[PDB]
Amino acid sequence: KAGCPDNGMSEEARQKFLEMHNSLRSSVALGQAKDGAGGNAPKAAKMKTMAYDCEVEKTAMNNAKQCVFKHSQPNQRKGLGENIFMSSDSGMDKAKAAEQASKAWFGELAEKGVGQNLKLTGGLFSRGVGHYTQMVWQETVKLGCYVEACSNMCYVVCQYGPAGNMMGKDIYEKGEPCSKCENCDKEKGLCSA
Ligand SMILES: [Zn+2]
Repeated sequence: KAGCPDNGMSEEARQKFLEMHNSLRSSVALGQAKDGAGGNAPKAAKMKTMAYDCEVEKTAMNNAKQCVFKHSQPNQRKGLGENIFMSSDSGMDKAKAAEQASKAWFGELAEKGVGQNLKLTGGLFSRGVGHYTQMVWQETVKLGCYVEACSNMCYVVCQYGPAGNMMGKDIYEKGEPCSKCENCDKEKGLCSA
């Protein structure tokens, strides 16, 4: 969560990023997340808790500080996934940007729909739900993000340790919350190491 350098990113913003991610992963794991394809997203049997990672934030920073809205190429973030977001409000509070970015990515579920088949098929990936799927990717347990105030945008980049969005793999295992992990509160649905 912390022990990160004084590099332009604030503790408040890191906190918000992590809290939003774990909170939203919990909502999904508990069967409480509204799915645009109908009903709610399926309950998750072993949705893993995320931790904040300063090293992942550094590579997210490398993208953000370029002030060009685009995905970085894989080898500029070796082994990591990535979500990107922008707002025209360039001087936005960094925690506010974290909240807005996290909501925009997660919103893909409610807006575009995913459905009850969580295998990441070519069909599913091409529908543009890939920011959401990375946020709730079961095996992704490291989060690191950077918010950069650019000339004409606030630019937010999050990166994700173990990369998610592996084609042909399930986003997460379906089952009752905590049913396939030990360190997990049935009312939260998040598995700790
Ligand atoms: Zn994207």
